[PDB]
Amino acid sequence: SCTIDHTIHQTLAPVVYVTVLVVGFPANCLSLYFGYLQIKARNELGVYLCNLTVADLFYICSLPFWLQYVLQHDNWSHGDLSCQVCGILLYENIYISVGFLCCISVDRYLAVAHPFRFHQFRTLKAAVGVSVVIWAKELLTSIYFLMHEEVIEDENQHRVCFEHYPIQAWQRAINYYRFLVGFLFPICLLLASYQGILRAVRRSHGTQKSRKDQIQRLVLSTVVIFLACFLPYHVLLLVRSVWEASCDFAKGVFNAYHFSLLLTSFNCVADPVLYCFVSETTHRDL
Repeated sequence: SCTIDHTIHQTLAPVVYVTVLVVGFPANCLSLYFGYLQIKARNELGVYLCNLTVADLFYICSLPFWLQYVLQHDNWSHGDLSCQVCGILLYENIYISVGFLCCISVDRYLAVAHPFRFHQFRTLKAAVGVSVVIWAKELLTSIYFLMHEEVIEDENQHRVCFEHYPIQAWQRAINYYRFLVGFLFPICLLLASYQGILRAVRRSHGTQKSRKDQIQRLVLSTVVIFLACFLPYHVLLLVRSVWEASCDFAKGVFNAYHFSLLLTSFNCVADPVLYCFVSETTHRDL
């Protein structure tokens, strides 16, 4: 019983959604082709790049339904399902991407800091196994989110998709576990791997002065863009979940939470650029 206004939800959303779709479909297709090229020539990263690109495409394919939801005034026309599907691909499909980012970070760390050891952990079979485990986590979370019937009507008859304003009791625990597992473990792993890589490259001898300053720029760029994409969403998520429940409070930070959610969609554009384009190998096949 708290019609929240959503002027912003209907103003900045379409531009972002259309720009993301247009920029990120061909980019991800080309990244998939590059991943094929890598996986052909016995490289362990190719599995991770291909899986990350597939996850990005799965996210991207869900925007058109959300785009039609935004175009229309508060209405969700297609069916009584696919809101429990596109909801998954919009809210809980952003973590397969972070899982594969952490996999790439650990692979790089074991490749550049301990090059003489752990030969059996950098083979194709291990990559397939870990990929299957991550996708099985996706499938178990996906068999979750369906025991709960999540569509409600508005005072002015509309259909909201995957959000309940006075946060429900069953969603607070999901928010807490989501924050911890998805943004305190992956960030620590990323930082603790990239510090090791930077130390190893600065202790080297054969790399000229120029290239160590380059690798540094790439690593800091990757970490910073990841933080700018994800951190505000999780901070506002905690802010809402812990001590921001009363309906008046709820009406207050609707902007903040949806702006953070809108911003977290740039991963699909950032990932192919930072992992498939800024590389001499990618420039040698174009």
